[PDB]
Amino acid sequence: GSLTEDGLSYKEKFVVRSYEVGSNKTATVETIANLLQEVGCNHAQSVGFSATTTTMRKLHLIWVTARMHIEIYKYPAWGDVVEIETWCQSEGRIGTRRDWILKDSVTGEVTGRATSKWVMMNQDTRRLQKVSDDVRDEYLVFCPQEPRLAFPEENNRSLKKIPKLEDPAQYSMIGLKPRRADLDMNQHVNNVTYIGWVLESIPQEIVDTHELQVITLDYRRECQQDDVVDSLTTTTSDSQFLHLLRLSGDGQEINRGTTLWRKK
Amino acid sequence: GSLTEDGLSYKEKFVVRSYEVGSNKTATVETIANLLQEVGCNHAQSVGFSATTTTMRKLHLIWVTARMHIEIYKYPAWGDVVEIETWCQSEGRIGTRRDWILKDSVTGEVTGRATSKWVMMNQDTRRLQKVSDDVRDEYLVFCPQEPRLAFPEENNRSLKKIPKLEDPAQYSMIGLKPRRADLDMNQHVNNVTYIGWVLESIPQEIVDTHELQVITLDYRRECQQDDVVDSLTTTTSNDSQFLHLLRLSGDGQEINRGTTLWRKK
Ligand SMILES: Cc1c([C@@H](C)NS(C)(=O)=O)cnn1C
Ligand SMILES: Cc1c([C@@H](C)NS(C)(=O)=O)cnn1C
Repeated sequence: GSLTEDGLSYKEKFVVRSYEVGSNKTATVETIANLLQEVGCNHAQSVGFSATTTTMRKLHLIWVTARMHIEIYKYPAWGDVVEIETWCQSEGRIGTRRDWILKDSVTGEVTGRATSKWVMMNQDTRRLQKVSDDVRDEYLVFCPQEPRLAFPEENNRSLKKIPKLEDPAQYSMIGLKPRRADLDMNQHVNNVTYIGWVLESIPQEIVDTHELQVITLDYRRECQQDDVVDSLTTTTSDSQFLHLLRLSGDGQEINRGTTLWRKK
Repeated sequence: GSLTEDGLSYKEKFVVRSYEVGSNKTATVETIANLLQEVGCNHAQSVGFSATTTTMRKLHLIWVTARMHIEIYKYPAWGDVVEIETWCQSEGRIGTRRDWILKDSVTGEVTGRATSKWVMMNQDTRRLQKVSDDVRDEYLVFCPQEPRLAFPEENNRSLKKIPKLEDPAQYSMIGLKPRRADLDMNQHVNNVTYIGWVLESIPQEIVDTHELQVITLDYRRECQQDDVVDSLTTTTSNDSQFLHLLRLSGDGQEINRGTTLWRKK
């Protein structure tokens, strides 16, 4: 991969692997989400990050995902080459945004798009905060200054408010636990695992007859390595579902989300 | 990736990804196992498969792993390029063997090696069978004829018989269940998930202070999508060795047995 000519975005090509695909021989949404993370990490490395900035390391601050929104038009098949372009933008004092565009390397057409909202947090107390001027200055140099949105449309699915699922849920998958492969290099549960857990409560018949077109996920709290999660789903409708991940015991919310599925 | 000059082996280079590494910023054994399977799949595709032969498709037969043996000297770091060479060999009527050699692309040194034993099975009845001459002639043209072993040593760990762990186990991890990401393109549990489940019963302090050097796994039965597994471990030993057992949480039916060897960091 490499930064583009202006140095304000990053591109990388990936060849879809045999273990990365599902029953239709196309990449799962989790493989797509892993690739978005990888191109994001490669972009941060290319522009000098060790994405904590110098000031963030001094004030013990980290970026945490608040929301992830993905829309897939075509899932790349096993052996296909997908090109992903990524960029970040400052959202004033609120936080930052990272966007992605997925393209078929052979045809050049857009096969998917994603957007994510990140907020600042003290890594020890876990308390959220706004973005200060000193931190905004050291990352503005890597962002386009004029707006560049993967989801430009005025009133699109990426900015919709998600309600809290009420008991009883129509479907559920209980007792979900992360294993070591679900952890990142800092021993935290990878954000992609939560996408997997959300999908676990969708019945197999829907998965077998539909393709996931849109997924919006809100992140409220982290699941620790010794935590146990319940995944809850209710049909709200194409089929649309409302989702909720909560701790098995006290019922503490960890995530909420929505999915939109198209008939094959 | 590509077949080598003689067309009897296959090589592929991989750049280690951010999500593929553990706490030390080096590839986990599961990432290594996934890469071994990807290079194996790319080798089968390059020589005309889609590794079911023409006669195998006619007799409804498939290759199934009986044993996997991996030895790692150095785990590649995040961003490093690892080159993996793979080849297959006929083992007469018993089955076939697939071997791998892992190398650091920059230094050229061997950083790991793996070997695996595969047996023929009827896809529907699940009954094992020997390799017929007709099937053997369809894949011998893709194998070196003279022996080529990743583990040549006359008394090596890859061919050791593994005993069955006796209750009570020293350590355990109960109620393990596969999710959709643990399934392959045919909706079967991926073989690499079993490596993960075996490792789950190793205490975190051993993982934090040791590096996994050798893993040998015997595959006895498949875990179905609605099955629940218990992972059991007992220390058998600067080096720590463990005996492992995966069994169904209910009836206690054996699915895998294995051994691991760990070295102090
Ligand atoms: C605290 C937290 C969040 C924030 C952004 N969600 S919240 C509480 O603001 O709704 C995301 N992950 N974690 C661990
Ligand atoms: C049935 C099976 C085996 C065989 C080789 N083990 S066995 C029958 O010899 O105990 C390996 N994986 N699976 C699913």
